[PDB]
Formats: sequence, C-alpha cells, structure tokens
Amino acid sequence: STGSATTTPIDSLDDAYITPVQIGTPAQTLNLDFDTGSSDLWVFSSETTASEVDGQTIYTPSKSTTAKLLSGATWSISYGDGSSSSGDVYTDTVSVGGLTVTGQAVESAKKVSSSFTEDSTIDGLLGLAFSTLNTVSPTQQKTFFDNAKASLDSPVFTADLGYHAPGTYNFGFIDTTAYTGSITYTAVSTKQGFWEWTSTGYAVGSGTFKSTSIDGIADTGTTLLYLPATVVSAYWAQVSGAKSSSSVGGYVFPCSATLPSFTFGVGSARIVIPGDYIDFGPISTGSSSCFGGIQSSAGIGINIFGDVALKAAFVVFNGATTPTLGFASK
Ligand SMILES: CNCc1ccc(C(=O)NC)o1
Repeated sequence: STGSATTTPIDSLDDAYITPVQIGTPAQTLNLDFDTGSSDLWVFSSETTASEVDGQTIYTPSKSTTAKLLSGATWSISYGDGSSSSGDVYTDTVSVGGLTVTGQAVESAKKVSSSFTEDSTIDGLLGLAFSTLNTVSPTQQKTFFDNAKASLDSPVFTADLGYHAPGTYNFGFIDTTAYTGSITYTAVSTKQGFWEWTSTGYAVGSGTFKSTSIDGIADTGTTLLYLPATVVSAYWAQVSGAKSSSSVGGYVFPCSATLPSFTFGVGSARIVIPGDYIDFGPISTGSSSCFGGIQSSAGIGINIFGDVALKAAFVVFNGATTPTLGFASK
C-alpha cells in the first residue's frame, strides 16, 4: 500500500504545516501537524476542556462506529517549546492520503496548553519519531508509520515541505519526480528515539565549507534551524546589524537586509537553504526588526534540523530494520 497527502503552511511564515487526516467511521477529517520529533497522535476532541478549544476541529469518538476506549490508558506530553497536552486514548481507523491503519491509538486531549488553544489551525499532532517516545501509559502505543510499515510497498515515508507553498508527505514509496540529482543517505541513531544523524558541516553564503560533525535531529514539528552557537554566530556575522536579543529570545536582523544562504552537509552532498527561507518577518507587527530562522541550540541540549532546513530538501525517512535518512536537492 501507499499514501500521499498534501501538507499546507498554516500562515505566511511557514510556522508549521497541516495535513488532513481521516479519523473514525464515518470519517472525521482533522488537520494535524506531522511531527518527526515526537511519537504521539493526539487530537482536540469532544473531551477537551471547553475553555481550551478556540476554533479547532474536534474528534468526537462517540460519533465513530469504529472507536473503542483503550481502557485505563492515559497520555501526557511536554514539548521543547514549553507546550503540553494530556488525556485518554481510543483506538480507531486512521487514514492519511489513502493509506488506512485500523486500531491506531488516537490520543484524545482532555487538556491542552495555551499555545495549542491559541492556534485555531492545528487540530492535533501526528508523531513520526520512533515509538519508544510514545507517552501512553501503562501500555506504550505505536505511531501511525510503525502500524502501517508492514503493509507499505517500502518501509519509508518522505517529507517534501514547501517554501511559502504546499508540499507533500508520501508513505511507502519514493517519488523520483519530486527531487533533482540523487538522494544521499546517512546513518541514524535511534538511541534518543529521534531521527538523529550527523551533518558533515556547513557554509555561510558563498563562503568556504567548514568540515565539522554536527549531530542533530530531522524534526518537521520544529519551525527553525537550531545549531551550535559557533555556527549560528558565523552565519549572523555576515548580516549587517544582526544581533542576539535576550529580550526577543534569539537573533534578530534588520528587515531591510538581504540574507545569505546557509549550506549543510549530508555526507559528501550539500543542501543549500536560500537566504529568504531564513526570514521569519517582523518581531511584532510593523517592527523593522525581523526574527532569524537560524538560532542557537545552546540550552536545548540537541541540534534541530527543523522546517527551515528540511523544506530546502526532499527528505526520506527510511524505516528499514536499520533506519537511515536520505536528502536530495529539489
Ligand atoms: C517535537 N517536535 C515538535 C515541537 C514541539 C515543540 C518544539 C520545539 O520547541 N522545538 C525547538 O518542537
């Protein structure tokens, strides 16, 4: 089997991407944030505290003839941005882009933190990291990908995120029309439950490539690119008037600037992030200070190849017995 679904930016900055997901019978379609940095499929629901719902589409398990309470199961998750959610669990039929899993754990939110309530565009998350990170207790549950894997033509999914444009998530096949040149594959460690890999280095604009190992995670659920402070300082030093602002919480730059590109290594290959991808717009409406898309990972404890980096590539999440990542230009 295969599936193919379009993923669409939630706003003009590509702050996140939403993908429609069919849950239950008859189908209830929710727009979920596909997150390769977490392993829970959770939704706004008929159980969510009413004051914490503001415009989201909700899953109502009592309206699904295939929904079954997973008796005794709870979940509770805290993300790297300080957001959180928790609740109970149903199993139900979940389809993405024509690919159907029966008996998928659908984690129904009873509580969500303010950032989720305040974002009317995201109806929940679909985790695509390794199932070892799933929070359901006392019986840990599998991701949608892990449950689909055996049925797929090839045990893979791909992320093809757009810059200010829709893109695609494919499951079970590699669309050889969606990228240029060849795919370069690189080793993955699953020891922390992430798609963790080691970049071979970086360049700033037209500068020389610096060969240096950068361990990090391919994370579709993180907006920006978070890298070691040395690398980030070297990038922003090439932008007149850029500075790290403790009050704003990262590097800012004059909105009048033209940003240089950023290149990262994948083995002997190179992925170029155009400068425009690194512009996240005014810090507040009408400000001439703009927020940078490359930020320090210092304090986070891990480097994160988020959407800024991933949207410059066609990315293969290879879930073979030994997982690997693939990157192609496009
Ligand atoms: C786990 N991937 C999605 C997500 C939630 C919060 C964050 C984050 O803070 N990244 C820096 O990422």
